[PDB]
Amino acid sequence: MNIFEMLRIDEGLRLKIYKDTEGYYTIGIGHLLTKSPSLNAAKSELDKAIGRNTNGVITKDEAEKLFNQDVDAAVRGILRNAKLKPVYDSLDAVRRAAAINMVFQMGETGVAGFTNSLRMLQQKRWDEAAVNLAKSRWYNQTPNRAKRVITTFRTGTWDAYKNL
Ligand SMILES: Fc1c(F)c(F)c(F)c(F)c1F
Ligand SMILES: [Cl-]
Repeated sequence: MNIFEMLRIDEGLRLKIYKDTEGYYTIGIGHLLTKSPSLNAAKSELDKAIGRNTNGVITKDEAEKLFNQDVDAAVRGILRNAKLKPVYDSLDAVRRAAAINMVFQMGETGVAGFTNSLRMLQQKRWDEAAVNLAKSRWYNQTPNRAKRVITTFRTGTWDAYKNL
């Protein structure tokens, strides 16, 4: 297991424009297109992302290409964020994947309220961190995925992704 296989499980793969858990137009492996309610606006973003006139449908190769870029961009974002870099640097590689997972799903604006969780993770207070992480809109709206990500932070293992 690694961040790519992990996010592939959590995000799935769909080759036509679909709406994510929040109702936003998305494609491929959790590639958010736009928060706009306009499908035409989504299609435009898709064409710009892929570099061709797609009309809402992409190939598996194209989806994986966007996916690699999105994972790369999430990591690069963490490393450029003063509030996230120290915690991320303090973690082992399995828990780093869990961190990248959260940023991929909610962005850096989404993780701004996790200040206390982040402190507990940097302190390696894994059970306490896990309890704090669950006290969130994130956990309530996507409990099954949050539980997997939280178990990864708690244990530093891939146990929550075995069987899947
Ligand atoms: F970068 C992050 C981390 F290193 C974390 F450990 C974490 F919980 C987050 F939500 C992050 F965005
Ligand atoms: Cl479509």
